[PDB]
Amino acid sequence: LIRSVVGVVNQPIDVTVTLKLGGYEPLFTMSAQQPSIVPFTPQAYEEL
Amino acid sequence: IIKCSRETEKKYPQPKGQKKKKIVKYGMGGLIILFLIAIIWFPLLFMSLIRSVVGVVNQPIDVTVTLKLGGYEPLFTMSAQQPSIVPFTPQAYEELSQQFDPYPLAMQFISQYSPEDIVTAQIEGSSGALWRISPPSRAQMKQELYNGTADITLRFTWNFQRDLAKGGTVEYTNEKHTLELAPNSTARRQLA
Amino acid sequence: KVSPPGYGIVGLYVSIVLVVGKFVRGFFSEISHSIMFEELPCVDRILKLCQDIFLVRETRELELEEELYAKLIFLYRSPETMIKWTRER
Amino acid sequence: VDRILKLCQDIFLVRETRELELEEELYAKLIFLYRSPETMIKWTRER
Amino acid sequence: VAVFRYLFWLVLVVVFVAGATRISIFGLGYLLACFYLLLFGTTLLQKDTRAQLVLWDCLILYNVTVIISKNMLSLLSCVFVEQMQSNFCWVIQLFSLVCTVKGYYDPKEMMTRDRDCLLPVEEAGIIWDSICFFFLLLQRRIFLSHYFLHVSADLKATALQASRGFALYNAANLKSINFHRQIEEKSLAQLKRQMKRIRAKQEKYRQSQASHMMQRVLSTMQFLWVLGQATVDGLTRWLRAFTKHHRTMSDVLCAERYLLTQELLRVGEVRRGVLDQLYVGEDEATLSGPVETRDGPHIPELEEAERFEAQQGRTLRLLRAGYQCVAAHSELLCYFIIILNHMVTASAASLVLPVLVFLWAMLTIPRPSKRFWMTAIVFTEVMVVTKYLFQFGFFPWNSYVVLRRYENKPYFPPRILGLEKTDSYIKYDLVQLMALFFHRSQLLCYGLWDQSFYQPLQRFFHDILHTKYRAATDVYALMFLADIVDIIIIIFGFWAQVPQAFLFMLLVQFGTMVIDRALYLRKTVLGKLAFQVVLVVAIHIWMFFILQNAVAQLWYFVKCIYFALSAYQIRCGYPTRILGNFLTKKYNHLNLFLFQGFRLVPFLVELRAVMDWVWTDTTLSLSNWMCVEDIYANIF
Repeated sequence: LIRSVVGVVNQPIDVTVTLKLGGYEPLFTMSAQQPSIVPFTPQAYEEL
Repeated sequence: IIKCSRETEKKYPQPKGQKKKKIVKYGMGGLIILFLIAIIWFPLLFMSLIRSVVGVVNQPIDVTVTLKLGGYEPLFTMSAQQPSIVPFTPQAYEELSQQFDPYPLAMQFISQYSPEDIVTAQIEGSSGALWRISPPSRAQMKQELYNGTADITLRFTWNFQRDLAKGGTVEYTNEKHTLELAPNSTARRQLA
Repeated sequence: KVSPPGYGIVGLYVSIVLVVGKFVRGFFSEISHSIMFEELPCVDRILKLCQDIFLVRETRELELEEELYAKLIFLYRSPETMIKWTRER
Repeated sequence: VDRILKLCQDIFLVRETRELELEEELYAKLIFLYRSPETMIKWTRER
Repeated sequence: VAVFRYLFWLVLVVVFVAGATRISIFGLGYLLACFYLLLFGTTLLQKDTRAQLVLWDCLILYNVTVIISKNMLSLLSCVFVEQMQSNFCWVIQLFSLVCTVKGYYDPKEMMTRDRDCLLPVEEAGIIWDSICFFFLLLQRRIFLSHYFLHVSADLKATALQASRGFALYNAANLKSINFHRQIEEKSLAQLKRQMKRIRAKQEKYRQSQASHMMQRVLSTMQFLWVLGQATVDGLTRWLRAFTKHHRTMSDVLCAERYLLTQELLRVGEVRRGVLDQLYVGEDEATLSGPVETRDGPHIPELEEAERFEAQQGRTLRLLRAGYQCVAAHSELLCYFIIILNHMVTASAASLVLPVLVFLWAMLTIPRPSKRFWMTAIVFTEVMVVTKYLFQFGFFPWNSYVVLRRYENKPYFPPRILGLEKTDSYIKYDLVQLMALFFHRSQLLCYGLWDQSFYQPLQRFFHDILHTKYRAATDVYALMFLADIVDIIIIIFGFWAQVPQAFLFMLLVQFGTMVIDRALYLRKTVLGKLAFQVVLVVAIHIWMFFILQNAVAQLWYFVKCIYFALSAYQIRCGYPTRILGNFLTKKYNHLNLFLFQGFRLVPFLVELRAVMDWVWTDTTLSLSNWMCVEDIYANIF
């Protein structure tokens, strides 16, 4: 009854980015999503 | 304890003979029986702690709709809301039970729902939203249609705001519904 | 619809009904063992002996405490002397 | 243990026939049989 | 003899099937002809060929007119949609106006139109009409045979033997009641002896007070053939001992039927002279069955008949023993199907019979009367006819769109009363009719069909219930087994707004068990009458009017077994010696393990000891009662 389904990955769906100059509007809402959200190759682990 | 029992037997002697007990049998024996059946009976409590407030309907608040042409901006954010979100009449159940005759699974799995479970969302097709542009987004949509042969993916996404005051934890439920656009297809040519 | 909150908990019902079942069977099934110490007639002499031990515990004449306590232990080591010492008369 | 089944079945049929003085006197025989293990040795020989 | 004696009632079954499975006015005529012949068959077979053949020709002429009128109404196969939506009192579903021939309007493909629609699944129906026509003409060949001239001559001797069959019932019942009389007198003599033994001992105490293939071919021969065949032969032996009480008197009446046919061969009777040499020249075999035969006043063919049916071989001799068990114990079989179709059909009109079973078929002390079996037969015939009606889509509660509305809903009052338009609308009512008429045929074969208005019936009803000297049995062990199996089924019913109803079942089950030990220990027949009456009424209300589910049906089957046993202890009285525990009798090995397994259940020994203290009438306290029964449990 302890530590059964531990291991499912939190691969995200969307990533947004803003830039607010002070108390005014953001310059960007870049919701970077799939397929532009790309996981790693093992060569990317080699790169790191 | 023994001495006090013997002295009450002395002070109040029952007749030394064939004395059937009158009602103390029902006084303490029936007490023991009812108490012991109650010990068998607490699965009343064990089943009253299960399935109590099951039945509150997930009638949604908002329904949004997008259409993203590839990695660029959506063409729509049509947050269809109340009062354009309309629940059913029982005649709408009659309409579904009449329009889905030649499938048995359709009749069964619509009849599983209550007279409040199934709600419309009359989505306006006329957005009041300026489609935002940029000459990179302008030109590269034109390039992906005219020159680009790579498959452009068109999504169709949803939202559902549900009452957290009506119980439940999951507010939003969404799915992406992607169709791809082939090169030299009719769809890309008409969009170009 | 909303369900805001079996098989692993009805077994704990059977657990607690067995525990209370043998708990009530404590009160039964083994009191023939206790007949020889509770179903006895006139108990005047043993209250005399126990109250003797209590006042001897007051007056600090503790040799009398040990000798009267040897009388208690031997009265509870021999049920035929329990029959002698607890007649009715 | 034949004699004590004789005594217990005596108590049961006396409970039927409502001659309850015999019930009390046979029950005094049971209590005294369970108050004196040397009479338990007498009353439960083999023979 | 299978054909020429038993394949006549099979014809009436086929007449009932042709009425049932294809529904029309002419099918209703098949039903009424089946009901009339099931009533009057025992006198139809005893007629002569100048009258029984006239009635039979009326039946054949009816079937031919059914076929030809269906041709006359196959006229309306062409002109069909003209008469359809115009209300001619909706004449299509009267006669089931539908065709079968391919080169026409193509039925069950224009079923897609639904507003005032037809019924395709009941076709022209000439299949079962032709099958009945085969059986009718085959019986005409049978009634025109010499084989039926032997069979009807055999039946008339049973019509004479009705009186002596009732005499043999009187002989066995007087012998059984006097047998229980000897048992009760010897038992009370034993209690007188033992009470004097106790008193003599304690008056002495008053005076003392005053002072190779074969290694496994052996297995696949012995454990294949011989051990299984020994168990099958043991089941035949068990059923032979189960119905010897009927087999012996049937064999005695068989021998006398042989001699009565040899007396009926030229005359009617002669002073019952065939009864003079029958029981006298064979009296040892006529001693176990007959008792008072000689007080009021050898056959070789039956000898070789028995000698050549004793070598039938297994799985036909077993079938013969099974059919003798069915023919003997047929009151319980009629009760079994009266319960069984009510277990399936949960209606309010199928409640009418088992309430009357548990309160008036089981509570008449010798036997159920003429009046109950005629009531059961007439009510099943009424129920067949009224369920045959309302299979028509005439009235708007029978229509199909509102049927889709009220699908699987126990609030629709025809579904509550039992008027469902399902294809298997007769669930077990066909089996119930053949069971009721077969039991009527057995009781007709023997001698069995003999503020101010409620009082001379019911006061005499309880006068039957409280003055006969009948028997002495104790069925409380079996009643309590059925109550435990009820608890097991209800706890299995929690393995499923429905589980809040099994809880109230548990409270009422515990309440009924408590009142059962009360009435059992106090021997109150009057209280047990009122308790069974209130249980039959309240359970049959609370289950069917308020709450299908298989575990609820199975709980009902065990509970109605329990009603049968409680009514069987309404009759046959209470013995005058309850005698404590039922496992403390035999002192066996398995008896020991059942006793310890009884004490392993948590809350039975407590309740047994407490309730036996409360409802008996002793001088002991509660702790003294516990001391005695703990001593007795350890010593057993």
